[PDB]
Amino acid sequence: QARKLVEQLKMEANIDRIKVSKAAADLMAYCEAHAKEDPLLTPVPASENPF
Amino acid sequence: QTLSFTVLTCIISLVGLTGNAVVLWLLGYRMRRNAVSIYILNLAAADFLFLSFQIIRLPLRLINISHLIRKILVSVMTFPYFTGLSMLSAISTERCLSVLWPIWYRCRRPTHLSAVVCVLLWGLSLLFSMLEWRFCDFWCETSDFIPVAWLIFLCVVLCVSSLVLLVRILCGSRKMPLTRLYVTILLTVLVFLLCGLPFGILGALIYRMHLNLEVLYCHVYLVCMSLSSLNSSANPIIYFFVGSFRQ
Amino acid sequence: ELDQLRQEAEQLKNQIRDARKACADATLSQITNNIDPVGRIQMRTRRTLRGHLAKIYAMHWGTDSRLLVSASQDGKLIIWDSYTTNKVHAIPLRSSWVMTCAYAPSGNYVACGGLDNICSIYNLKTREGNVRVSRELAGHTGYLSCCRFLDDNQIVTSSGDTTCALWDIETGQQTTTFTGHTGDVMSLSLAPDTRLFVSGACDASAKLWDVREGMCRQTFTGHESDINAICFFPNGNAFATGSDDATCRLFDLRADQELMTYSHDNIICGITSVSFSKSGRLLLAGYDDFNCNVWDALKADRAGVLAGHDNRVSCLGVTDDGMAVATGSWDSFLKIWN
Amino acid sequence: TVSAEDKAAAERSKMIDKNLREDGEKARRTLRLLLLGADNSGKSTIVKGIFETKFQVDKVNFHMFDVGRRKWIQCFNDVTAIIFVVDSSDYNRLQEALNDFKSIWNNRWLRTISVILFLNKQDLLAEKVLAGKSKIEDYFPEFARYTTPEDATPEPGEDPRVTRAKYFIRKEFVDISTASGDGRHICYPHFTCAVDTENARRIFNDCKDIILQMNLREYNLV
Amino acid sequence: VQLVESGGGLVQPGGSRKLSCSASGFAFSSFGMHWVRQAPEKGLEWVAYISSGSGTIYYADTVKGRFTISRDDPKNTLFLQMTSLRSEDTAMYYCVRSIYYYGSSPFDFWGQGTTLTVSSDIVMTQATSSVPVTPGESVSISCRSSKSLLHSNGNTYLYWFLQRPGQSPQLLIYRMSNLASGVPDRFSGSGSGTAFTLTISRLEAEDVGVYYCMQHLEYPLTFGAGTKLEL
Ligand SMILES: C[C@]12C[C@@H]3C[C@](C)(C1)C[C@@](C(=O)N[C@H](Cc1ccccc1)C(=O)O)(C3)C2
Repeated sequence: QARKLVEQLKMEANIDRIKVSKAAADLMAYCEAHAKEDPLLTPVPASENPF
Repeated sequence: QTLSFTVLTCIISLVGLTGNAVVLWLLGYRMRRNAVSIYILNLAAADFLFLSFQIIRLPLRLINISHLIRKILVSVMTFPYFTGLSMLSAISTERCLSVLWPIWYRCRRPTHLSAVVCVLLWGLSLLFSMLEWRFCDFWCETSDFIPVAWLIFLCVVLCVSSLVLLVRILCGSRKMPLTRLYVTILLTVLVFLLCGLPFGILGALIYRMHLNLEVLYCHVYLVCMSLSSLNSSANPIIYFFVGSFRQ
Repeated sequence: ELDQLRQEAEQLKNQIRDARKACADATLSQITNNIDPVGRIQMRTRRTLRGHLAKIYAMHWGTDSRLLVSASQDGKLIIWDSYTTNKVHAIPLRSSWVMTCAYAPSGNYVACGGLDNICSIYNLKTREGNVRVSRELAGHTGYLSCCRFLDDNQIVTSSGDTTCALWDIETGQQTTTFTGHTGDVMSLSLAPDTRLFVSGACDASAKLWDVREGMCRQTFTGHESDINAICFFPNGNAFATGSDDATCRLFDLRADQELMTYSHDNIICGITSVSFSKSGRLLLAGYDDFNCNVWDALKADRAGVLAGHDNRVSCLGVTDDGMAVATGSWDSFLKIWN
Repeated sequence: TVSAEDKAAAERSKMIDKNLREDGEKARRTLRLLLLGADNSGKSTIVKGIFETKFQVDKVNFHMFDVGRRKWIQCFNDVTAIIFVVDSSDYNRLQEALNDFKSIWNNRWLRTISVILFLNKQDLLAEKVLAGKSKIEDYFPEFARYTTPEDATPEPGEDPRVTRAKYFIRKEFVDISTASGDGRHICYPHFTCAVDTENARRIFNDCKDIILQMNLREYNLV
Repeated sequence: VQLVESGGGLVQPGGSRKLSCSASGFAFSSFGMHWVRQAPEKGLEWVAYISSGSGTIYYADTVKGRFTISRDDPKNTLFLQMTSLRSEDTAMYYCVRSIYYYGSSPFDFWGQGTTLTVSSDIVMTQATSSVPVTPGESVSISCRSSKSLLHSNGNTYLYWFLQRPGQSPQLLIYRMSNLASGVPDRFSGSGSGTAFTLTISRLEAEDVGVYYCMQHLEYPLTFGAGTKLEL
């Protein structure tokens, strides 16, 4: 009785999906909006470095 | 004709400074330390100092030297000769105990025993170096024979310790790596006895052999300085460089 | 009949592949082509943390970005002060075969587990000035691989049972059980809003779970060997995976897609760890060839190497304020880079 | 400078470091072992999540672990030796035992770990050979051409038909050992009878040879 | 947790005495210890300090060369040995515990006292000496230092204490902002370098007593004078 396997397939296939082009743009806008807030990308001066 | 001998020391002593510089640095900070790497470190320090005097001999031969002070140079240059000639007797003894009693050497051994023995060897080194070249200005004529008893006791220790280790790898079971054992043990005992002792026996027996007292300086002394330099330059290759290239 | 059920799987498995190619019009590499490259990332070691006497398996950062915890095979947990390299506590363990760590968001508890199949919780802030065991959680039939605090009273665990679980610490019981994997589960990571989590197993699969309901929503399959590490993007809409096939891959939740691949022709060893930066532009990975690599997440080109260890890197982590990164290794040392 | 409280925290740290050193010294004189064997093998009666066992011989401590595999075997990357136990009485499951020995011997994380191999239950093997109902040649066809080599150490009171049976099985395990090992770790075989009392002494002797190879490899004699 | 002091009584000038403090309920070996005394009508004063592991000892100037501090970890006891007693040493002596690491809170628990009757420094002052207050109101107290208490690491090392009538003092605030365990939320302290304040909101009974400020940059440790709050 593999009726559990098929019941999971139906509950996962029938969902709402969007385009790949819209997914890449959303990640490209997140990194551009937060670029000036992580030290590892843009190094900070030695006066504001705890290490 | 002494110019060629001066050149012969310059070429040979140049490698030793280069070879012993890496060991003083690579073992110093880059890598970890085992119970034997410590003795190899202290042996490389005693090879930097001994060969440092060797080169400045060429530059100080240009102008002059006061013979009330030239003796002061030799009696200090014999300080590092003894201490580098006594760490080879400590490396061979420690390898013998590793094979004889293996479980003890890894589980039940004091950690700082290596450092404790090193300083005790430094302290006795200058004590026996102060009685060699007639530095008896402070029972002279009879205590000059005691530094010879130091070199004979060290020659006995190195030959006995190396011979015993070879007995129990011969009387073992399926030692396929036996090719690399005979080469290392034999090569360690001939270099010590043919390239490292002659200098330190001439130092303690030169005023008994006073046949000429002027002739022997150009040949006997210069060969002994050249040979004693060949032992201090071949050491890091024998003891350290073969291991790095092994794997 | 048994045969009829099997046929429906083929009908429903092929229908999903159709729904994935329809949504695939352009690629992430094509869209991101007109962006300036990051540059050349050069980081240097600032601290070295020594005192462990055996291999280091896990570490985790405190939420104040100053304190951290580490586990090693000598049966010790250690809490460190990163600014001064001082040791705050040293917790002795009953079983020396540990594999994971976790630090609570408030800072009152730490957790560990391993090959004894039990998750222990330790109280750090009590009278009489001692760290003592407060709870032992039993119920798994295999070893514990990961654990992450959800709250001061909830914790999520993953095991070699092919199962994940959710516990109430005060009672000591399992509240929910997550089933569906066919291999040992090796890693889990929590979403920023703390309502979903993802996991990766030896069956070369990744799954997205719902904490409240207890069901599986999506399944992702593109690798060719075991998955060892996993991590969410800061947004909460993507995550990354690392496998024994020497690759990293990026998945998108709202498209059910693999977006980009991070590989090079002279890397043949597996991945042990992955972690993102604060803005999500750099991706950091630890390898078996004794060092770490720094990837451009949007362009898939390397940008730097952190090379200072003489055994394999086993753990990694970035601070909550984005100021530093830490690494652990089988050589029994911890290093902070900046 | 450093404040008064920041100076008291530094004194606290040194006392933690001090205690971490005694525990490291005590742990250096205990030898760790791992026990493997599927079933029908009598692992639990060799020395008289995880179960542990301790024993001492000649003032040396031992600590043995059995776990009851391709994922957690990484943890045991630094043990002194692996003990592998086989039942050599029933012929229907040797080929499964030989496949298991091959995966352990050829593992990536176990390329420096030696194996002490125990062939158990040699009292039952003798009965099956003497009775003659079951034939070894049925399962392993190449048994017909085998014959005892010229180095027959075999004990005083054995039938030559029992020595042939037991020297064939041991060659089937040493052939894998010498196939692809590169000489960096070896295998030690033994024959046991589930009533023998001299097995802790045999582990002690083999561990003394394993340490000797590490010693004369660390100090470059090889 | 408990701390019980023994010894103390009537001593002639020039004599000697020994004091004992016995602990029970906590890990005594992980803590540091202090002795603090109080003159019959005057305020608080610090005497001596012993470290965890017995590697650091400090003394005040008025007793140095006369008193000796020692501890016995297996028996969970603390000692103080006297010599050359004068009439300025008639006071009540307290036994205090303290632990130092990141995020800690020293000076938590004070024991009771024993009475003994014998027949440059940072000065800081609390200008006010008495305040009449009524329940349900809001009150403020002020302490002012001589030199700045703010360190280059961002810490301000100021403490606040409360001593109820007939009891021993207890901790309220550590490092100028942190609220100790068991203290209600109505207490709150603020301030800057050299100027500090404490605030009580919705004042109730069982909050009447004397309030003290202390510094912890340097040794010796110095106290204020006190501030009565009466009904
Ligand atoms: C005791 C001594 C007496 C005399 C006869 C001999 C045979 C024994 C050689 C000796 C000698 O000349 N020694 C110096 C030493 C030196 C000079 C410069 C830099 C390093 C060392 C040298 O070798 O030129 C002269 C020493």
